[PDB]
Amino acid sequence: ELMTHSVSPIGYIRSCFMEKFAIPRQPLLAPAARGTLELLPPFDQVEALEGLEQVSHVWLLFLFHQALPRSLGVFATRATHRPNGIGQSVVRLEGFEAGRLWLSGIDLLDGTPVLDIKPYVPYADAVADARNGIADAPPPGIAVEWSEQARRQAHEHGQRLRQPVAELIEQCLAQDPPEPGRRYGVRLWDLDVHWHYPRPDLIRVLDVAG
Amino acid sequence: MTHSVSPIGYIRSCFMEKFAIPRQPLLAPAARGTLELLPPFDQVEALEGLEQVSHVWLLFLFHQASLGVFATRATHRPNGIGQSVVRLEGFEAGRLWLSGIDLLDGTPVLDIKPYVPYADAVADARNGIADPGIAVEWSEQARRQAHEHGQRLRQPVAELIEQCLAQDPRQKPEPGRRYGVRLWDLDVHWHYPRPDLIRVLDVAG
Ligand SMILES: C[S@@+](CC[C@H](N)C(=O)[O-])C[C@H]1O[C@@H](n2cnc3c(N)ncnc32)[C@H](O)[C@@H]1O
Ligand SMILES: C[S@@+](CC[C@H](N)C(=O)[O-])C[C@H]1O[C@@H](n2cnc3c(N)ncnc32)[C@H](O)[C@@H]1O
Repeated sequence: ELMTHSVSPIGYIRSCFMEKFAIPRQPLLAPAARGTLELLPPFDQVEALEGLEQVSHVWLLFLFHQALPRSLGVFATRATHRPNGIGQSVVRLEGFEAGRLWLSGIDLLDGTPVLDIKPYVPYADAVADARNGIADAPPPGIAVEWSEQARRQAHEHGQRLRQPVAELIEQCLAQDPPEPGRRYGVRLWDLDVHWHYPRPDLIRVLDVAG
Repeated sequence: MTHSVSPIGYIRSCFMEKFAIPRQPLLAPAARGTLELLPPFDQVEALEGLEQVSHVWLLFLFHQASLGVFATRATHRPNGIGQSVVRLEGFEAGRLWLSGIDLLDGTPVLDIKPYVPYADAVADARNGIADPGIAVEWSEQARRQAHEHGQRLRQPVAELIEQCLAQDPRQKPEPGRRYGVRLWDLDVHWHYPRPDLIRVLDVAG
């Protein structure tokens, strides 16, 4: 209470993800998860980005605006409910324009306000001797197969959106999560994707529709 | 759109000034400090599970602050937020013991995040825009002074001095000029008897 500091977004995320549900736990292994960072008036000049052409990945500090709280403690986790509500993700930088970044392998909701962009520095950010017992390894993963209709539908909508719809669906579903006959759904881009569990360890994509 | 943040705690650090803070802090394990957490984050329940994590991220405020700013880790940046990974040596109720830090004394900490190797260590990452080592020798007096102040402070003064100097705290150093840095309540003095050798002259405080 004896110190308050005010932050304002430098830009907003426009993302493939419209819901928190099927957003990957290992985002950088979902490289088809694409999105853009639309930068705000004073940070939209190309000069604020000069040099990023030689950096592959960037950190984004952002606000968990849809995370609406100290058995693990909050500071031992990467949970979205935190005392100052700030997130941090490293995403691949595919390219950039004047007031726009093209991002890949994101774990960010659509409409995420971004407070900062930091270049990933391997000698400082990749700690080889780091060990995390609660982490250890990315999530296990599930096999994904396609109905013939869904494969064709993902291809059509992929050509329409100019997005790798099929790969994103496959990469998101290999995580996910129950019932064997139930079809589940997620909104990706402007699409509704439906799937089910023909076997406890196999997901089958049913249909992709706008 | 405005959002307000307040510190969860403040850093108590060995570094009182920006100069000679190592450019690779995690290779300076004697760069020690603590994070004193304020209430309601003083309760140990907020830290349960940290016993199995080696390193931690600290989001903090740069309270004492032709590449683009977003292409750098500069301390003068929009919203003024820093991000550092430090080794976690231990934790008690409202205190974290940190090692290999690059943070000024009195820095407000906004968040604590566990370092997750599979998510934070990008093996195929590449950074061209980002930016060696020098030999260090000691005068007998400075060796004795660093040890005495280390026992008084209960801090590894001699190791921190050597670890900071070994990264060449530096555009060219003059041969007759004395250079120095404040560490804790000490003023450490050295010079360059040769362009590839640092000699520690004195430790005072
Ligand atoms: C456990 S978090 C880790 C996020 C980030 N890598 C970090 O460590 O700060 C992963 C969840 O972030 C959530 N998320 C992403 N953007 C969000 C937002 N804008 N508001 C609330 N939650 C969000 C998604 O649901 C995603 O599954
Ligand atoms: C180039 S910065 C990077 C800091 C952080 N690892 C990051 O990437 O955001 C490292 C420098 O920050 C400065 N520094 C540390 N604490 C500071 C503070 N509290 N306010 C302003 N500068 C600080 C010192 O010059 C330190 O060597």
